Amino acid sequence: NSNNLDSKVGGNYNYLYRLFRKSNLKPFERDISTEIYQAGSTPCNGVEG
Amino acid sequence: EVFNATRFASVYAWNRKRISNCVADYSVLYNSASFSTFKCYGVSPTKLN
Repeated sequence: NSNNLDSKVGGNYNYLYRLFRKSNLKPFERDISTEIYQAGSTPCNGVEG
Repeated sequence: EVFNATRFASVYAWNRKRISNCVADYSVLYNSASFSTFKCYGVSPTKLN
């Protein structure tokens, strides 16, 4: 537990997690790309919405 | 037949319609862009199909 180490009044905005990815991962593999996921079939070309 | 309809019941007396014995295509509904709010709980919108 790290309640008194990281937890900051207001919350920690520096800790991120990947909720969306195009395909499943491989063991010991890291992904840092911030490309906008094409959730819909409509291509966004890097435009959020 | 139920959602093109022009009548929507009141919230406190809402209309419930059962759906069974057919094939459901959710992906085509999700791809179409005429709705302004979509969210799911317990399942992701891309997998219903």
